[PDB]
Amino acid sequence: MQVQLVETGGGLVQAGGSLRLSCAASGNINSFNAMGWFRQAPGKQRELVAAITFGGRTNYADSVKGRFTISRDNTKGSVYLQMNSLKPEDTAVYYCAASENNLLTGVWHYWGRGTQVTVSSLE
Repeated sequence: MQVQLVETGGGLVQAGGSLRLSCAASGNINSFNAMGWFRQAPGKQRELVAAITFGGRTNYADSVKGRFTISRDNTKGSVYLQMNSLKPEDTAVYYCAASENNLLTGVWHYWGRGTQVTVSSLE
């Protein structure tokens, strides 16, 4: 079976709150290395906001630095996105992606179907 990615954890969240997204990759862990989270806000391209090498080294989009943390557990074939200090501007469809290779910028060979995260303002 080809590797498959299913994101969990999406939903509605209040601004200032937090949310963890998770993705298990099915199949053979040896067939992928780098993993990442993309987000597509309405009207926008899918934007890579966090990526992680097989060994755990990370890179973040400037727009999420200091607020989001990407991590992984290879014993569970999983990658996680802990999103703190959420803002309305973080509302988007969040996609997990994976690569056969171990670079933080592509090529993204495998994609989940995405999960919606909606951050509502307090005012």
